Amino acid sequence: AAVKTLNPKAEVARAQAALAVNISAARGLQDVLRTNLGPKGTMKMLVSGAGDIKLTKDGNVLLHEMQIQHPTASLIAKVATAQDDITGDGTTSNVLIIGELLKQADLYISEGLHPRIITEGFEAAKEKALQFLEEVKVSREMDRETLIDVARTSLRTKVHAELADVLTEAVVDSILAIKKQDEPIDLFMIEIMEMKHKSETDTSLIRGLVLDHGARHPDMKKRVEDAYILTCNVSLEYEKTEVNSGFFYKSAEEREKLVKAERKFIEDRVKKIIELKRKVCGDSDKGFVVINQKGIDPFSLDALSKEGIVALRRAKRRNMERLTLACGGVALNSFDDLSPDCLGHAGLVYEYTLGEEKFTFIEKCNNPRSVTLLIKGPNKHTLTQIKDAVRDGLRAVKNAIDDGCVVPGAGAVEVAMAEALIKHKPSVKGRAQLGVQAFADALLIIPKVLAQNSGFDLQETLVKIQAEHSESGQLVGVDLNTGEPMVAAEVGVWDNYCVKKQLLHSCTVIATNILLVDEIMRAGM
Amino acid sequence: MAAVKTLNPKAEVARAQAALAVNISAARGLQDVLRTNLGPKGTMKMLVSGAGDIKLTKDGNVLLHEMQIQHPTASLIAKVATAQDDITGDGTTSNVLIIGELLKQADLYISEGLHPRIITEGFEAAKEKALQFLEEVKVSREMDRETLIDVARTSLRTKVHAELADVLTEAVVDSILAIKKQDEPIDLFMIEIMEMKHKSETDTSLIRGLV
Amino acid sequence: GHRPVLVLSQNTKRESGRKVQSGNINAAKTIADIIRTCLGPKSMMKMLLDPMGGIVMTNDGNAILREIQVQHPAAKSMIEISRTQDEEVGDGTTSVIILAGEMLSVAEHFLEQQMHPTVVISAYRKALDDMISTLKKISIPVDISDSDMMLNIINSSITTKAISRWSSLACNIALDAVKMVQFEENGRKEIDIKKYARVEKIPGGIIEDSCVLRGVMINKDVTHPRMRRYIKNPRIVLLDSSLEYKKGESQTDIEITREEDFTRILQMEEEYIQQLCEDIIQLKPDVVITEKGISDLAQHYLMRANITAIRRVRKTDNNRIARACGARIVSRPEELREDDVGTGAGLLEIKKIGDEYFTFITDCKDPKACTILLRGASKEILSEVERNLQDAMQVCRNVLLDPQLVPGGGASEMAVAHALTEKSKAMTGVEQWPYRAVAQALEVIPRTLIQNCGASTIRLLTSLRAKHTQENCETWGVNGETGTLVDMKELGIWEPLAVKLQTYKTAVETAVLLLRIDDIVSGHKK
Amino acid sequence: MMPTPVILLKEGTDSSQGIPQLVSNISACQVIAEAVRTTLGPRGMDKLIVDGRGKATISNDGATILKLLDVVHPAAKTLVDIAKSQDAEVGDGTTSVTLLAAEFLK
Amino acid sequence: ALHVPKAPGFAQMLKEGAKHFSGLEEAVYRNIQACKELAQTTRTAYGPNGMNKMVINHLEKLFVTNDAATILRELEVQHPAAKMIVMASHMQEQEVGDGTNFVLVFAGALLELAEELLRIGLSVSEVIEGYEIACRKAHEILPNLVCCSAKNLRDIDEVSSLLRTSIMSKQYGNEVFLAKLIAQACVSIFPDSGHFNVDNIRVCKILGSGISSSSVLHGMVFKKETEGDVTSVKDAKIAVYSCPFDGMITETKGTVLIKTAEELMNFSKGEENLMDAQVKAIADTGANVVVTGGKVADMALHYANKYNIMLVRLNSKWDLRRLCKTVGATALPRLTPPVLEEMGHCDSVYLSEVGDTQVVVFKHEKEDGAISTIVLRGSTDNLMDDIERAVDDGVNTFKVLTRDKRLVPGGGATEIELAKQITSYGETCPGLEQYAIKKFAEAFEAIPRALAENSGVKANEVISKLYAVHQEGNKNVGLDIEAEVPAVKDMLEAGILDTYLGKYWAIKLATNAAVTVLRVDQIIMAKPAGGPKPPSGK
Amino acid sequence: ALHVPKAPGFAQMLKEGAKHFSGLEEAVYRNIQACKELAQTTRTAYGPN
Ligand SMILES: Nc1ncnc2c1ncn2[C@@H]1O[C@H](COP(=O)(O)OP(=O)(O)O)[C@@H](O)[C@H]1O
Ligand SMILES: Nc1ncnc2c1ncn2[C@@H]1O[C@H](COP(=O)(O)OP(=O)(O)O)[C@@H](O)[C@H]1O
Ligand SMILES: Nc1ncnc2c1ncn2[C@@H]1O[C@H](COP(=O)(O)OP(=O)(O)O)[C@@H](O)[C@H]1O
Ligand SMILES: [Mg+2]
Ligand SMILES: [Mg+2]
Ligand SMILES: [Mg+2]
Ligand SMILES: [Mg+2]
Repeated sequence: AAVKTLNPKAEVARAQAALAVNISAARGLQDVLRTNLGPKGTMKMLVSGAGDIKLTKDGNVLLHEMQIQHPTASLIAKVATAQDDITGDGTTSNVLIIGELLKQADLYISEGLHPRIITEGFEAAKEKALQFLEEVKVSREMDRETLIDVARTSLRTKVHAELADVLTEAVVDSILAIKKQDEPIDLFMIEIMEMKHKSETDTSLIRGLVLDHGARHPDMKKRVEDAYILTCNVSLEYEKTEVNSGFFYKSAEEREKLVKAERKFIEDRVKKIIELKRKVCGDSDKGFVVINQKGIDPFSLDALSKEGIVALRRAKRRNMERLTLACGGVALNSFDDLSPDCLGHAGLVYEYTLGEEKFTFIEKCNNPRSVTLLIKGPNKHTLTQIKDAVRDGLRAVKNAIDDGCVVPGAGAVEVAMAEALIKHKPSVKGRAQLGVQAFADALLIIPKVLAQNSGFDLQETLVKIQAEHSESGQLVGVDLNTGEPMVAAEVGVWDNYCVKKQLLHSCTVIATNILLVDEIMRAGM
Repeated sequence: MAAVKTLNPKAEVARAQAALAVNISAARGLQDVLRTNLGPKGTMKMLVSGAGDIKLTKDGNVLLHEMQIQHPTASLIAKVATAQDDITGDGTTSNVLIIGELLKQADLYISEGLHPRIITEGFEAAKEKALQFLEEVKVSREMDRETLIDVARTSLRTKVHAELADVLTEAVVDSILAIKKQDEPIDLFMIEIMEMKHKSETDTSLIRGLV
Repeated sequence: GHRPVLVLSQNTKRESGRKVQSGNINAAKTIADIIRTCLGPKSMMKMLLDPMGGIVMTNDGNAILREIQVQHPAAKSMIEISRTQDEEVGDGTTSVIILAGEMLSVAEHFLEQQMHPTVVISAYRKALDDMISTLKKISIPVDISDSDMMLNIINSSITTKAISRWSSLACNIALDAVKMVQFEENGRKEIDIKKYARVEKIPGGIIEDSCVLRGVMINKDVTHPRMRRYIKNPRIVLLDSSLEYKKGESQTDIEITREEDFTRILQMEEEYIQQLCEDIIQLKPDVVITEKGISDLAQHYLMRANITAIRRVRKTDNNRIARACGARIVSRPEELREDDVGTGAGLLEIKKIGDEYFTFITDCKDPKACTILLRGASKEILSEVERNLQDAMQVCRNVLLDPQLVPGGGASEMAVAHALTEKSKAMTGVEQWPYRAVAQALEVIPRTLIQNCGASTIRLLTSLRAKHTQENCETWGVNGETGTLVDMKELGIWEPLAVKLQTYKTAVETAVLLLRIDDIVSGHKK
Repeated sequence: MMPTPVILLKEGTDSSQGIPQLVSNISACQVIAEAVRTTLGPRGMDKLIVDGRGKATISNDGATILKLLDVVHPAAKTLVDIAKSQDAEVGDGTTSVTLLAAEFLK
Repeated sequence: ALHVPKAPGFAQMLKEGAKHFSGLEEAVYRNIQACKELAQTTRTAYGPNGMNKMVINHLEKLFVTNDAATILRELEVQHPAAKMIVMASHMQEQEVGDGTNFVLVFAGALLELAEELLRIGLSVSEVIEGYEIACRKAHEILPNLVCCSAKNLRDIDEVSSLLRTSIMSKQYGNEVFLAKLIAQACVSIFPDSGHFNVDNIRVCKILGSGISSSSVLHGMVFKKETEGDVTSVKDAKIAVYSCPFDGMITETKGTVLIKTAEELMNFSKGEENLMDAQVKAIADTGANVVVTGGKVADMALHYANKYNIMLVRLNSKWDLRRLCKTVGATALPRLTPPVLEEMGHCDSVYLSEVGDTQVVVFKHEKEDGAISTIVLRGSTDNLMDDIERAVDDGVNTFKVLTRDKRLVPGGGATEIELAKQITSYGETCPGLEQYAIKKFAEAFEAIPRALAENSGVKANEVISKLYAVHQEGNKNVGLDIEAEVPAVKDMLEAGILDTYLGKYWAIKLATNAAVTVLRVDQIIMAKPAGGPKPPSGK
Repeated sequence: ALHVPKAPGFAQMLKEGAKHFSGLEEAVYRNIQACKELAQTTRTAYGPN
């Protein structure tokens, strides 16, 4: 080895060794992630070094939680991480397609064929596949039913049946709640809270906010019916002067005067709040809730509670925007210009206590543009799994709304796309037809893995589905209960079009780049 | 991990697809190294022992024995090739290549959920048909000197340099025809192979006697 | 006891003679052999592992050489010349390494034949001068106004990279970025793509969606949610001074003895913030950009005037914004002027890409800085795309500054080698042999291209030499993908003259430097 | 027992159950009571206990003697605890309590 | 031919200390075995005849108790499946307060029978579906098994009878006395408003006089002494201050600037006069007791002694808030004299000695108030801790009764009836789910079996008799622990009853834990780390 | 992402201390270099001088 003659402490793989190493790593990753695909996939238990337990079947989460130190695994993991970051779904399919592409490419490379021809065939097949996907997408008006179908198609793969149905209802309702016509959807306005006191099916959607902190003064009211919401970012605690003031007195009376007069600055803002509260509501019928992003010292808390005002302190920064959109007021950084129109309105505010932590509920808003999903479960791992599932569902629904087209699932699109690629193969000049065939066979992995996870046999189910598609022309997928060919569109198994496009692009690019690597070096020491 | 590892903590076990993958990988590695041996256009290999003895070879069996391998499947394939060399004296490289390719082709279908038993049944049927066809295609012919010369050339050209092979062909054919009785088994123990170290490699010849 | 007495300290090794020369030449040859196979349109990528856990999948020679560690000092010199070639012209980093390795390889033959290295060095210098002369003689002019030819040049520069699939888009991006970055002031032409052509990579999406913006894009969000995230024609005001209340430089201390002094001081802090914001507002801006923090009270006073503020932007990003929107960064807003207000930005949008907020100051009219937004499969893919785009932009800048072109695909190598060989016939001294040796050592580029293509080196190179022995055949090279001899007037693969000149100069001078060396000494401290 | 590739409790956990465990508890209580047997009555005797620092303590009081002993047996510590309880509530009888408890168990 | 290499793929890619277990035999059976081991370890403490266990944690702290949740807390459980079952048990403890042993036993039985079903040929999905169907059927059946209701909670005898069963499992010898104590303490709490707060019941443990000498006090007891010289007040008018009993100081910076000799001579005298005026102003309102959360200045103590004011210092602010709730006072942030609304009243405050420790008692004479305290006596700290755990179980049972007033028969009667009904239901369901349903029904036998085993009789005879009597039509007949031979008796008359919510939540959580354990197919354990605990748990 | 594993097949099955060289660069050029070194070592003793 030339490299080892310079740096003796180096690890090098060259020529066929690099391809063998990369393909072996990809095949191992695919072998591990085969069991995740589909609603019939198997759960995994992931125990960290500290002993924490996770129960997930996500491709990205599983990839993060394996104990793997391989370079090709790192590359595939980064590709899947980008997949999850942008589209939010299709990581297991990403890994499976990359692995099958590499396997099919090696099936020809091992017989003396240069990888460049395979990459050219991959490029041609990718172009044709993108054209076919454009031809096959189903443009639709994203009503509630289609969104529910998409949410089921994701959550059934992420959790079990009835929990999936509950999560579908909650996710679709929340997305439709925060969605503005002809305006991009901001997923930051859906706050995800976790409480750990009830069953997993108790997860629901609250048309308001749930804050993990409550009023710190015992005398403050625990339940306010009609509330005026004041969202502020003003410090109501003692603040030191920036220029190192210090006090100088000559008697105890002077010290008492200086003690009493050092609170005047904060007392002025507290008095402004109290004056606004008195002006807005002259009786005890209505309530006043002050939600502050900064701290409130006990003196200000007592002064506010003497007037029947509920005050929250150290609220999250995003809660300013969330309460502004839900309650409808305005976030204030100063009280100099305080007006009644600056107050949001909430139809119910109450505090819920669970163990050592207290939660505040702000419900019955007029038309909340920001809502919250309250994840409930008896275990921490259940809460984490439900959070991941609802993230996947929210991404899926947002993607479906973003473009009015959705793609049939259950492997139908891959089968039809492979058939189209096979038909188009003769048009490709040269030996790139081998690469086109490899790409089609790699695309056919999804129905194969679905049949495996459902417990059927790959060959019989695949030939049945392919024969049905060729004979009828419909987009027929895999029936995970009977194994027979089945139309995905009619039953309501939908896949995100953007997810499939990203899958094709990323898988083709990463496979082409890996296949062209002929040397692996570790000589930075 | 498994039952054996439970009973014997320091036990190495490969189960289910792991064992099949291990065996196929070993066979593929052996095939990958021995591919270059096949044919007269193959490549010489230099084998250096621990004591420093240099051995140039192209034989598959000789290459396998001086391989630095500690694999079980490699040991099995080496024993099969050793038996092939012991009885017939030829075909060791082809033996290893065919075994490796059979395993690779079988894995090509096994990795798609097919049970190996069906592959073995197909192998048996194909072996029966191939034996029938080999019986059909063999060329029965009375062996004069020319045909024996052709066979000796077909072997020695793949073993050694072309001119050395041409010399060895006449040597071996003449020796075999000399020691051969009519319609009797040939005793190769009656051909003494004596080596001397003072001339060129093309000076080897046949002595109609004993040295 | 009685420790031994030495002249030089312990562990001070010394090697001398023919061994040092052979070791240096073999080290250079090994360094060349490391990246020999990464040349041409058929090059295969390499997968490097960083000590910190990163992975560098690249085809660029300079990246590969800078990501490895060596102990032989000649290898260090080779790495240094690769970095020099990368920094000077932008590409040619593996061609120079291969050429230097071949030159040292052919110099070893004379060093073993009782020839002093000084004679070889003199012959090499004469040869380098004649190569410069021939390269300038066989060049062709280019008009920079023709955008099609510029795109073709950039394409011929990037056909050897992983971006050749989207070569057209890449060429358009590089050309537009270089054209916008180009700037002149006080009679000083300036093309500074290092600072004013920023490449931002966001994983995800598709690479076909990557584009160059008529503005800038920074990973920032509004300080306050009430602030507008969409403004049509913003009047941008840039700052590099914090909008908070800060302690003075002097040792200042207060002494409070009256009741109302504490609250008074706090009120003066608030009033100072208010006056600062009023001074900012007097110019009637739309967005305010600061390099330092912005206090919450300042945010309130700015939103009172319907102003969007971005809190903490980097110095380089603020400079890019100033170039793009025509603003001028100021520190004291009481000294703010109308000329410092940045008008020209055609839109300001703050939209969420993935799970992050990004600020767009796009749609500028005549911007002098740009952001290349790259979207792709992952971080390694985007890093390689960024390196290829850097090569493309460097080549575009080299062509813009120096508008000559020379044929590629080894045609220039063969033409210069033939001219050098023909001129060598006039010499009668002993220096002619190394002269011809380096002349034919220049032939390594077409040989490497043929080897990477997979064709037969001997007969193709002999036919190419025979073709170059003719009169009007100096543009005849080799196809890098089909392994056939073609006229580069038809293939269209041309390279900037500056790149070739720098490559030849660096190769010959590295050969000279490593030939001058003997008596390696090592081990001493600092 | 079996190796149990992933064991239930942390490695090194010691468990004892059944009649032998309770009999051993009774024996430990007997051992503790033996340490204050000769301190009871007008003909009682004093005990000298030296700590790690080398300071000696001489006492006829049962509670003090039991406190000075660094008892670590979980069943034996009950005798020390009841001696402390008797000293706190009443102040006398700190030896009779331990003798009676050990005699009951015996 | 002497070593087995690691299989190419995931096996070679795995880290050094990592472990990977996949498939039925290698993962599911191991998890079931671990859960069965945990259930067996906790099993012997079930029921009234359960045996205490000496558990010593990593800090050499001795726990002796038969509370399953406490035992699992103090055990260093390492297996992830056992960790999951322990989490389910702790969730049951948090939600209800009793039934943790039931959860553990039911989960263990369910997992053992799940292993049996998998061995005979059923699939994991079929077993899970059958278990869920049977759990739904059990939850439907359970309301029909209610035998009687609480029908009163302001009574003393009736609530004591209700709470006797919950604290008969622990402290089997003497449960009537503890039931009476907890009933009195809870009846003092729980006003006309239906809300009942568990925190309002305080337990102060004082060593020395045996648990039979324990009592309930309407007020609070603090184990400390008074700062002043007054140690008894008969008509306390406590004023509570959350500020230190000292002259208030500037928060910025204090510096006495003296420029003349007169100021230097007069500063201390003026400060003393000011503090005397403040203390006299406090005393003029009638406050004869002062409670502060901070330090007490020496001059403050002197002037409080001069005006005959009892001083009590509470370092913990939780105790300060509880005292404010008890007396009906408000914590003044400053040292201003309290107005008539903020001055709490207690009918007696005095310094007393119980056993050895000195205590301060805020004693009410009425049988009411916001906070009530149970003072526990005993001869050992561990015994008092166990009695405190029993008191917590009784209080949680009272809270559950306030939430839902329905009750079901105990001693395995409800479990046997549920098993019979679920078996009858599964006898009609066709398909492979019938095996899982029948096994779920059979898993209920582990409760009467464990009760009989702990009682020392033959479990099989008890279960057969229970089935015979239940088939006859007696749904309130269960195990009789007051016999040396297997016998059963009607347990509605015996008064041994269980809360409906306890059984409902225990069944739900146990089934959820079992199905969640069954759902796992692969385990990828990382290399163990010796970190100084996760930062979340501190 | 910090170590390069051995390629499956012959590379993994090779013994501990064994060395394998294949191809032109790894084998033929190295052998030629070694023979050149030997010839250079003995060269200076050639001839009467
Ligand atoms: N009910 C269903 N019937 C048939 N096929 C389904 C059903 N639900 C999902 N699928 C298919 O199974 C696949 C599920 O993959 P999934 O586990 O979500 O991987 P990822 O999370 O990486 O997208 C989808 O491609 C979808 O087409
Ligand atoms: N289409 C082509 N046909 C033949 N040769 C080409 C072609 N494109 C580029 N080349 C040659 O490849 C070389 C560029 O390879 P590259 O990897 O960029 O090396 P460097 O980094 O040294 O520029 C140039 O010398 C050019 O002559
Ligand atoms: N006197 C009794 N006779 C028979 N069984 C009883 C009696 N008292 C309680 N039990 C049974 O003991 C069980 C309580 O066990 P316990 O140790 O409290 O476990 P957990 O704390 O998990 O409920 C109840 O199910 C009840 O049926
Ligand atoms: Mg998915
Ligand atoms: Mg042969
Ligand atoms: Mg280049
Ligand atoms: Mg209980």
